[PDB]
Amino acid sequence: ASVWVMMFVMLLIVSAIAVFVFEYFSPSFTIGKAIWLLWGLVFTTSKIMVSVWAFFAVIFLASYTANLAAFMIQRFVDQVTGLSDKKFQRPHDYSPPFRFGTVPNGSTERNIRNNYPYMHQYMTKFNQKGVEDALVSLKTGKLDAFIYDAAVLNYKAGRDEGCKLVTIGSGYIFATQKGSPWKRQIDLALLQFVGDGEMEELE
Amino acid sequence: YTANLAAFMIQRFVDQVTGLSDKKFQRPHDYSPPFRFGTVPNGSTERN
Amino acid sequence: SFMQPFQSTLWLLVGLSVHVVAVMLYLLDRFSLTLSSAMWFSWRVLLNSGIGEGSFSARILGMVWAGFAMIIVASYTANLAAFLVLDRITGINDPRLRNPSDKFIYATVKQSSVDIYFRRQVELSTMYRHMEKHNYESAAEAIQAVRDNKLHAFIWDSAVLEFEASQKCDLVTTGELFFRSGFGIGMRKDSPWKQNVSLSILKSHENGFMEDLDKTWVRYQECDSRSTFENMAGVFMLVAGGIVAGIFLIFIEIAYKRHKDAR
Amino acid sequence: LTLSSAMWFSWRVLLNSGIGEGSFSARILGMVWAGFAMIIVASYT
Amino acid sequence: TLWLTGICHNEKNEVMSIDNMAGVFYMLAAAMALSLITFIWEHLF
Repeated sequence: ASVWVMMFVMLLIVSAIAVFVFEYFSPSFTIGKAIWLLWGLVFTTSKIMVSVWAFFAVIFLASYTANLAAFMIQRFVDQVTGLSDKKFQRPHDYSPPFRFGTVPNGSTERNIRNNYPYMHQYMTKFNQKGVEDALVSLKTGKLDAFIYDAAVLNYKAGRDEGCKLVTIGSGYIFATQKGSPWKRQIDLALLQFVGDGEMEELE
Repeated sequence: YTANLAAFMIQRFVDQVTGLSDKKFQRPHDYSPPFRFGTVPNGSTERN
Repeated sequence: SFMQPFQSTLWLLVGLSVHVVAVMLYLLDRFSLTLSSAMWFSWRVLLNSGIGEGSFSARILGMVWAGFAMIIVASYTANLAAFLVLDRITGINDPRLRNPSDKFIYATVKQSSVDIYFRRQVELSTMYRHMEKHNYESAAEAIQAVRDNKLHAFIWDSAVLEFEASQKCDLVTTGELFFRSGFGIGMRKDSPWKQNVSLSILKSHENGFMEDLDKTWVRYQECDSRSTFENMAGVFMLVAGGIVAGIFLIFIEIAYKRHKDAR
Repeated sequence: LTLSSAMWFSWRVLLNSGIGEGSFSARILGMVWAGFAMIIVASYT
Repeated sequence: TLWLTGICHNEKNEVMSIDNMAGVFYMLAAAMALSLITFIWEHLF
């Protein structure tokens, strides 16, 4: 942005200097030759001095080779944001229509029945029986992505072969016996384990 | 060969002393400046 | 970024080599152009403004020097790529926290649940002489301690720190979620309304009222990612001063040499 | 200049055998193409 | 794991960081010698 204007200013300065230097070769056209030589050297006394500026132009070429090496190496992108997409909500309003299934009688199915029964009218065309069904339909492209308890997707996402199979976002999780005296014992025990991090050891 | 010379001079690590095989230890005053090595007294390596 | 990092003695060697090119291209003319020609041929080829043409063995040597010039351009552009593209506190597992130093002092606010999570575990034993001897009364004091560069890192709740990192350019939330608990409500044991409140909590998770507070208070703000330079500005200053000095010597030298020629 | 000239000027500038000289707006566009050629060389290297 | 590791365990190929390789110091010793090949051949035939 601002480097461009600096280039315009410096070319106007060097062009005016070239005008006066042609005025004192008078003891062949700055309208002509000098401009196109500036173009050629960005990409006879003062001509060695302008070849110095050509060497500077080569230095600016090298600096933005390093800069464009910093841009296109240091892109990672994704496609699906989540339920906010009309990919799920209007799958037949995008060709080809979208391909998402679930294991039947699940918790997330109850959640989407609470959310969108029309989404279930799409999903029941694609429902499964196992998790290896999801593994095949991702590795064969039969189903697009998956909505489940996303923890299982976090286990078996890294367990994929090559791991081009991208789940929902970078961990963006959607859907965010009575009278037993065991409950206090279990919950204080879980406070002890989380306070000790042995669940992290199982992790 | 810009890519090649980028592969050479980036992918040097070097060292100086090999060990007791050097005459740095064995002839320290035969190299200027003379060499500077000490130990904790009455040790095992001193016995060695 | 900087000025020239390339060992200025080497730049002097470059200038002396250009003068050696000038000496070689003028002394070998006489074997079959000795006043001002081969100076501009040296500034034509060594600046690479013209690589091409303009006896035999002198020009063999000259194109060997042009080979040197191309290799030097290749090496310096390789260094420009290298020294711009080539080469912290991660958590409790650091030796900065396993062996806590006095160059790395850290703190919290006293009478907090965070200090409870410190005082529960055993392996934080060396930490308590920093995390209990240096503490604060508000987390904003720790924010200012980052801003005044008092203490290097701080350990707090995740959400506020991610928010304040999305606010200003002093903060990065590093490390995992340490002590992964939930955020609950202070309720007495004989309070009968644990029931329907927790049912409303289930409704908040299931119907996305948690996600509603994610929209209405959490997810608003970000910062940049560092994406017309200091090297460029140094080039502007150096080239501007050089052009001014060169032009104001052009008048002197051309005036004296025109009056040499008037003789 | 309409028979075999600008072919060899295209193979002079686009091969960068000669970047220099050889109405106005056509040559403005030509040096814009030379800028493209330099950017493409920079990107491929 | 409790006691050993400092920073040398995380050594990261401490190369040079400008350079002063030999190179041209060989090559110059050729080049002037090339003139010593040629300019003794004064064609007095």
